[PDB]
Order: sequence, then structure tokens, then C-alpha cells
Amino acid sequence: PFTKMTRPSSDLTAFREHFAKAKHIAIITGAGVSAESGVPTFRGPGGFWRKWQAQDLATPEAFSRDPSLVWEFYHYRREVMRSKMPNPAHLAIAECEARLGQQGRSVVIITQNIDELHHRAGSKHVYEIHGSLFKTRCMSCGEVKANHKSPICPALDGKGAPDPNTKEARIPVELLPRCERKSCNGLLRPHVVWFGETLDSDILTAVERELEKCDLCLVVGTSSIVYPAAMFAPQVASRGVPVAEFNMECTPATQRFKYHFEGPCGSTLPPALE
Ligand SMILES: [Zn+2]
Repeated sequence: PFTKMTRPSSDLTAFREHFAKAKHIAIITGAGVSAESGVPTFRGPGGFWRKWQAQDLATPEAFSRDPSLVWEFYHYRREVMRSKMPNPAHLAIAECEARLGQQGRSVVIITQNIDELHHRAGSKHVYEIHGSLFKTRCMSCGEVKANHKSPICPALDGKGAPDPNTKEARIPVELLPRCERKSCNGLLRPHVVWFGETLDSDILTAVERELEKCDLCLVVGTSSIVYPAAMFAPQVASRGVPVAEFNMECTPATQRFKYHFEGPCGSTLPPALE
């Protein structure tokens, strides 16, 4: 007899049968998908920046309290992201999307990442549900612009260093990134969702619908801790739709899915998307 496990199947063959006949694939992604591009995640070494956990600084009170510190933090991340490049897991998702579109089959990417590496990969049908490290939003007027400038403002040049006893830059509020609209000159915030802030209503509305129409769901490189994203694949599996996790470890959501493929997703995902 089998001893009870809450580890789903690892049978690639059985998954690839579902993949062969699937018309609307929803692929959900977290930081794990960029791990092999050399971009740190929230669990390992990159969970910490100076004396804070990354989640501590991605908060409205943090910005309210020390806008300069929070801008240092996001400036560090923008600069780290700059060099990095799509790994074979990103590109396989783009290729899969390309190929299957010609046969009228849809592949939608719903990413928690704010690194735009799916866009740089060639993926086209993408919801960035937590915004983007390379967009600004104005605190007064609300303009969302892309912004890939190194550095976003001269005052941040050479700053944002991660070490815990690094000297604070204490940039005055007027010398932080400012809205380029003359006659507003408001303080910019990065255009990302912070813990305690609602996701964009139209994006989420659209994502719910994509999830309702999907007949197969992939969940790659996410810890499934941050809600609401964490409950997406769970809700799909609540409709009897097969879900397959691609992760180095188990998550508290793995239990609810049909398949689970342990390992670095740059290796496990491309053979599953062929
Ligand atoms: Zn403005």
C-alpha cells in the first residue's frame, strides 16, 4: 500500500496530454521565473535590504515616513534589473505563446513580477498585476509614464546600496523624482502596488475572466503567500481545471493542484511547453 502524501503527480506525460488539447492556457508567475536570470527573489538573500525585509518598504506608510529611503530601495532594484536578461523559462513561455497563437490557442501570462522580463522575452499577452519597476505614477496628478532612466534622478546616482549600516542618503523631497508636468511638479512614486493597496480594478477584472475561461493553469516560481495572486490557481482548481506547479519546493497551495514538477523552471518548463 501507498502511504498518504499531499504531493501531486509528477507524470509529465499525463500533463502533456492535457497540454496537447488545451485552448486557453493561463500561466501564473512569481519571482522564481526570473531567479535564473540572476534577479533575486523575496525569500533568499534579496528578501533583505538594509535593516528591512523587502515587504516592509513596499508599503504606503514606508513612503509616507521616508520617501527618500523608499526611493533608494526602488532605485537599487531598478539598477540591478537593468543588466539582466530573459532565461530559457521566460523565452519558452514566449515561444509557446507564439506557436499556439497560430493554431488559435491562447496563452495568457499573469505575473506578480515587476521586472518586465516577460515583455523583454517577447511575450505579448501579459497582465502585470503588481505594476512595473520601470513606471512612475504622480502623487498629485496621477500620470503613469514608463521610465527606464539610469538614474531616475541625479540625486540617486550611486546610491541605494543594500548593506545594513549603509549611510542614508536623506534626499530632500524636492530632489527626488518629480512629475515632468510643469504646473504640477508633484512627487513621483514607482507605479507598483504596495502591501495594503488594491490592485487595479480593470486589470483584476480582466484577470478574473481569463481565469474563468482557462482550461489549463500553470503556476511557475511563486511562493503562493501574497494574496490575491496566491488564490488564483486555487480558484481555477476549484472548477475542476487541471493545475500544474513548477517550483523548486512545495508551497501551501501545492496540495490543491493536479501536477507538481520540482526543479529549476528554466529546466523543467521548456520540455513541458514544447
Ligand atoms: Zn503630476
